[PDB]
Amino acid sequence: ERYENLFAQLNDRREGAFVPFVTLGDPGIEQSLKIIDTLIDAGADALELGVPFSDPLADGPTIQNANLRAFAAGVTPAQCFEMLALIREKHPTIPIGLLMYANLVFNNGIDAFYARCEQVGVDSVLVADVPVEESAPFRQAALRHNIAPIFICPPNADDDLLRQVASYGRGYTYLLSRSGVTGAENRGPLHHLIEKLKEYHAAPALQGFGISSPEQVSAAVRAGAAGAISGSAIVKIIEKNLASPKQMLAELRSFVSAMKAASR
Amino acid sequence: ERYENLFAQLNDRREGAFVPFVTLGDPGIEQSLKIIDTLIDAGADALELGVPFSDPLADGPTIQNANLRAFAAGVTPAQCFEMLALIREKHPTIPIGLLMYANLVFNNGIDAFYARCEQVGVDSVLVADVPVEESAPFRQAALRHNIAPIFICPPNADDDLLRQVASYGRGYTYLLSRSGVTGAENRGPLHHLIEKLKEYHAAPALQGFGISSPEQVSAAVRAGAAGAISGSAIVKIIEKNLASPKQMLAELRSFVSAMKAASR
Amino acid sequence: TLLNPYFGEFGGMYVPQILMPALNQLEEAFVRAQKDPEFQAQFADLLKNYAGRPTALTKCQNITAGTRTTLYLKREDLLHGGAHKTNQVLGQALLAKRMGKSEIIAETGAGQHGVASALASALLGLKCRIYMGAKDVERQSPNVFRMRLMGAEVIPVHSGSATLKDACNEALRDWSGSYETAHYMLGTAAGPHPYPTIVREFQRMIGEETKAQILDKEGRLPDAVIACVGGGSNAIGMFADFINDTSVGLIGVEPGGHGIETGEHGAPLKHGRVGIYFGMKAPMMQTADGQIEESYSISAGLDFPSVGPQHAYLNSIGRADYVSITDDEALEAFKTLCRHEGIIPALESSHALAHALKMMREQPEKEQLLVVNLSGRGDKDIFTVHD
Amino acid sequence: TLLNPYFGEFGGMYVPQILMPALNQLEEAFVRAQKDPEFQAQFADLLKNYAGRPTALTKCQNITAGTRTTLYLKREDLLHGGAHKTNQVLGQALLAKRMGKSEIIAETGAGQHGVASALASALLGLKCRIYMGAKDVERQSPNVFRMRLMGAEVIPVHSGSATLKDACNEALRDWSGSYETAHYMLGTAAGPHPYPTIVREFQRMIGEETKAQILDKEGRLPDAVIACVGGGSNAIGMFADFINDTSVGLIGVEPGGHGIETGEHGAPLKHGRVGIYFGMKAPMMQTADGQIEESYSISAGLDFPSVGPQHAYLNSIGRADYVSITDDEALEAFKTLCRHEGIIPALESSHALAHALKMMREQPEKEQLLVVNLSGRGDKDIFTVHD
Ligand SMILES: O=P(O)(O)/C=C/CCSc1ccccc1O
Ligand SMILES: O=P(O)(O)/C=C/CCSc1ccccc1O
Ligand SMILES: *Cc1c(COP(=O)(O)O)cnc(C)c1O
Ligand SMILES: *Cc1c(COP(=O)(O)O)cnc(C)c1O
Ligand code: NA
Ligand code: NA
Repeated sequence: ERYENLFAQLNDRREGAFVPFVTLGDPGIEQSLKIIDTLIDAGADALELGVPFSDPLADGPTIQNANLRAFAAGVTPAQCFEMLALIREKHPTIPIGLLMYANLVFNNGIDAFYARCEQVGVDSVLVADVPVEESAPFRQAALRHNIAPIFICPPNADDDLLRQVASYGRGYTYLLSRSGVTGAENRGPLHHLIEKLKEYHAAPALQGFGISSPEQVSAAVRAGAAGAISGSAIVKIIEKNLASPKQMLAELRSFVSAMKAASR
Repeated sequence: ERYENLFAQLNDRREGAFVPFVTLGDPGIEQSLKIIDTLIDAGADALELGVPFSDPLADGPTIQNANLRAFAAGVTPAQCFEMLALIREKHPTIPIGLLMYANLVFNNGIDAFYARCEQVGVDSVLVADVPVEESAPFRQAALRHNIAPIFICPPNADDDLLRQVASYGRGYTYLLSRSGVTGAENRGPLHHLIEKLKEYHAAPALQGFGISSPEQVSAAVRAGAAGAISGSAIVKIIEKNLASPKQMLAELRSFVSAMKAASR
Repeated sequence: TLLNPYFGEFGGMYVPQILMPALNQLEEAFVRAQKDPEFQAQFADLLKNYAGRPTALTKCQNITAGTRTTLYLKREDLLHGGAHKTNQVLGQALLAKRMGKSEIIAETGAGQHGVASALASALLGLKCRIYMGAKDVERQSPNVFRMRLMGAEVIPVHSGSATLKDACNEALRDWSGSYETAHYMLGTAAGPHPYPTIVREFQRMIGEETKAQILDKEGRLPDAVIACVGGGSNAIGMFADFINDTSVGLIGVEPGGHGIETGEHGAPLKHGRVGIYFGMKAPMMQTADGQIEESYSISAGLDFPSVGPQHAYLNSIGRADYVSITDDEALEAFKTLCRHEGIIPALESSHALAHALKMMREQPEKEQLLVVNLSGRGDKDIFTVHD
Repeated sequence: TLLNPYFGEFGGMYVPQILMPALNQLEEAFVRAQKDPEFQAQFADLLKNYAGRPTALTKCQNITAGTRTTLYLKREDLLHGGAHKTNQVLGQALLAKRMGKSEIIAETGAGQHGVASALASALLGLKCRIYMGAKDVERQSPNVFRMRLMGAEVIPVHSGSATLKDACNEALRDWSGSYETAHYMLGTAAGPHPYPTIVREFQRMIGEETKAQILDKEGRLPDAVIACVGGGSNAIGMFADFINDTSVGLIGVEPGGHGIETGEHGAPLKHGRVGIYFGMKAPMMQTADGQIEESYSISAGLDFPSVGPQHAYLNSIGRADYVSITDDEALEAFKTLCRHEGIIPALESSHALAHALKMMREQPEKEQLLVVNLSGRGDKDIFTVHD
């Protein structure tokens, strides 16, 4: 119950969660493991980790290039799970969530995918291209292996959607702050959804999409959200420093520390 | 009555006519005047002279190139009539027939064309692309200016055609020895047409198309034809010797003399 | 002959004596075929199930916006082969067959008549021989390969200016000694009789279909019908059925090239001089010496050095009006139809559309029911306009 | 949803949550339009007078000589635009309009779907945005200029393999934030529901017309109907009306490229693996890791990395049979139709013809009434076959 304890701990501290995102193996297996440890060391409360996919159709240019860079290093899904096993052996308590595209979980059988997640220590799985209308098999397999099935609550969500997300989801509710794809390029009033999700005893909301400044995470928390996820702002730093790994890490720490502080 | 006297003279000699053909101005005005005098000096009984035309559609490759060579020297119709005026001032008795395409006679008015022919001394005019069915204006204008309107008697000629050709034509009846266009390339039994034309009091037949060897002119005469016209065999000699004008003339004489002898 | 070789002062049968029997044979087989229900039903079958007949009549709404003009387009661009030329060849191929002939000879410039002749001959088991001026063979590679791919023999003509004029010559030369087993499939409503009459009668569908179609869609005949005139086929095919309807105006559009004033055009009927060539007495691109000249236009298909005799005749009596349209004018009409109607028109047809656009734009408050014959498709011209 | 998103095990609605309302909206506007006589009459009008409907059914006599096979061809090559794709887009454009939408987004590979989307949008006053993998933009210059000439915005996609796969991605990315004012005009009978159902219903004319047509011409339904399958649109459009006629065999032909055995093909339904991508659960060109792969074929248009869900379903129950045809096999069918019938077929369609030729050639004494869907024109492929 990694997310459960994390949120209870953060609540007692009257604090929000800061959850950075990166593509596993970007720009290399080793630099990525190093990037991930720096992320945690600078104050990350949890992690959202994507495994490289050929067609990331819910991602903008930054994350697209994150998958391309990973692909260029030859990072395969098998390698990702090996990386995840090690990250867990290194960090016992931090919630580990995976950003997944559908073919990758269905490829070797949906059930076998969630069993691998368990074996490795993954805490949750968000399948980016499976709406709640199609979640049944994924949801069921996740629960069967003690994996929290993450659902996306969009800004155009109706009440039936809110009620579905709140009953099926575990770990955290992914609250979109915008329409469109991932990108720190376009900046995202979510109070109503936040209150309604609370009413239905949904999983603590985590705002995602567009979150690039500490100001943004303080506002998410102020609006009632349990925390915020930031990906492109994070990955942009990796892109910015491909020729200087040491500066990458140094810059990664600076942003994450400034971002974590904004939730306190 | 140039053709009239020529044929009466040749009949008394129990001889056939040899009529060479060339394009005026091929390969140049001066060489052409020289070629024409050599033609006559070697024994030509008459001449068939074509004025350069852009689209000689009744002529094969040899004569086509004859028109191209003339065109390259800038030989215009006006220049041709000037050449013809001089050829006549040089030779008083030889029959001069023109090979013509329709646009060239109609261009400045059909009537004005036949008046120019008279003024210059032309004896006849064969308009290559005007059948008897369309000859009326040309026929009428020719007669009006004492020019013999030449008609083509084809091998597929029916009796009505034979009867038309014999009543309208003057000077000589152009007897085709073949289907197709002009060319010494394809060699051409005309006895029936020859006898029928004789019966209708047609103009003395002159066999044309394919005539390239002395053997051919002796046979035309033997079949009852009054003579033979040869063009491509003649023009081929000009083509063969463009780099040696003196040899051209020398060769022109040799062939014409050998050809004329075959009619005697 | 059975029919009149002339239309007033124009037409005739100016071919060497050797070919007269071939024209008389052709004429007689045409008259017989025309009265033969079996032929008619066979031609109608090929036209419908193989070519795509009947073609649509498309109301261009967007294009005429802001004006009191209604414009329809005869969709000849949707025929098999992409041009109206397909109607003509099918009938002539059946004619060749009726005659016991199994060989076809064809002249072509832009390669559209050659492609058409080639597909018709392939379909009906005829041996096809096609002549093309060398300069056009070098210029029209895709059409040459299409032709060759459809079984046709392509033969480059290097004589003269190595273009249409010269290809036509070669075909008649060939025919002068092969007429006994081969038929000459002339490409337009010009040349010696019976050809202008035959091509017309075999292109009549166009205007015949436009009548019933507009009568159904508007319950009225058009105020005018417009068509480009390279040789005259697509235009007379449209005009034909409307000739006796005196209220319908007939508009032939000749290519203006860079401008009449520059001498770089293809408008003989209006800016040429009457002459005798290609078995015909008609207006012509000619020099002052009566040497045959070339026709210029941004569109290769509108480069026939003369025009049909009937057009020169309809113009003479005032039945039809002939105007011209420049390269730029055709470019603009072409551009506009693509953008507002989603139809890429042949640059040939574009000249016709360009005039309709002029009529509209110039008198926008005038109520006008116009039909433009879109004789062909413009996929051909994408590169040319692009450069 | 109002309709079943699946065909057995295949189909579904695998798009991010943000796009679900757009698919529900689309589905409902489709069901309403389908029951709307005003829509039906409007779609029918565009189809008839603007596109050329109905298309001919051509009996290919020469080609089947020496055998007991009768072969007809659905002349979709004579539709406006040169391909069956034109039917689909017109209806979807009217759908976008019914929805209050005035913006169109379109994915394209060989450029045929883009040209089609572009002409439909020009005609109906919609703003068209088209995505094309950069490698296809460099490869498909004539289609890009055509598209641009018809007012469409062409946008090169450099992500991934810079081809169809990636263009499709970009379109859904765009749509995820523009759905409120723009409609996604998907190019085939695949993708997320309601698309496979909509494209089919909007491609039904083909088989519906083939029925009445063959019933008139032969007084019998065909023994089998054959069609190429790149994405599945032209094939299902043919198949659709014959599905309940159990005596008629349905034959889908997938591209074999250099040979299945070489792995260089585009035959996922038969030699691929079921996966979830592009808002769909269906057979796919995939790696052993489930990374999406490319589809290969001499014909650019048959390179959609997957296949339609209904086809994967018709195959599953045995209703329809799917075979494949190599590059050389398609080259030969292409060559043969040109030479014997005078019709240049798209290299896409040629795969379908190639299978009909096989059926014939292999069992020449077997009595067979065959109909091949000639989904498109081959003028496009003249250069490719030439090299
Ligand atoms: O780059 P951002 O800060 O706009 C968003 C990052 C979240 C990455 S997780 C995620 C969530 C939904 C669909 C695709 C994804 O990759
Ligand atoms: O080259 P030939 O000997 O076969 C024939 C020559 C005669 C030239 S006169 C002539 C006669 C009829 C049509 C065109 C002509 O040029
Ligand atoms: C062949 C061609 C022409 C020239 O036409 P005529 O009708 O013979 O004047 C005109 N338009 C198109 C599309 C052509 O292909
Ligand atoms: C567009 C295209 C295809 C691919 O087709 P689907 O029907 O969507 O499989 C096939 N044929 C032609 C001619 C095409 O242009
Ligand atoms: Na002309
Ligand atoms: Na496919």
